[PDB]
Amino acid sequence: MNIFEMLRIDEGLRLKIYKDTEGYYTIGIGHLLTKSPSLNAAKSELDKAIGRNCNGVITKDEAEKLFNQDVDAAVRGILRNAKLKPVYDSLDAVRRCALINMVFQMGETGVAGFTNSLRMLQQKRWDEAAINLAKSRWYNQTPNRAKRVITTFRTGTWDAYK
Ligand SMILES: [Cl-]
Ligand SMILES: [Cl-]
Repeated sequence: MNIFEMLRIDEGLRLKIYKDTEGYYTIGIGHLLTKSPSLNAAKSELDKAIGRNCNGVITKDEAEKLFNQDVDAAVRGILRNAKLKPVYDSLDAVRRCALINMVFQMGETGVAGFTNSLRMLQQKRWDEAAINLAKSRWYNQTPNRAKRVITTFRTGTWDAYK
């Protein structure tokens, strides 16, 4: 299993504009378009993004190309963040996937906010971190996806995804 197959399971694929769990305008593999209420402000973002007139609908390829971009962006933002970088560096290969997962979903600023959890992950206190991570809006809103991610950090295996 790898980072792409993991996110594809957590986010799903959709070829038509839709609203995310928070109510935002999204498309493809969890690509957020706009936090704006307007379907028009969404269609326009979408055309800029693809380089064509989409009229709210894209192909598989287009969907995957956006996904490639977003994963890369997520990885580079982690390596550029003074708070994230060190954590990532301290982690093994699986766990590293788990942090990329939170970052793709919640943004760098967001995860950079889990000060305590970050500190415990760095210290390799797995069980403690799993417990602290659950005390968050994140976990309360998307509990099953949170659980999957959290098990990945606790265990270091891909069990929750198999
Ligand atoms: Cl809480
Ligand atoms: Cl969920």
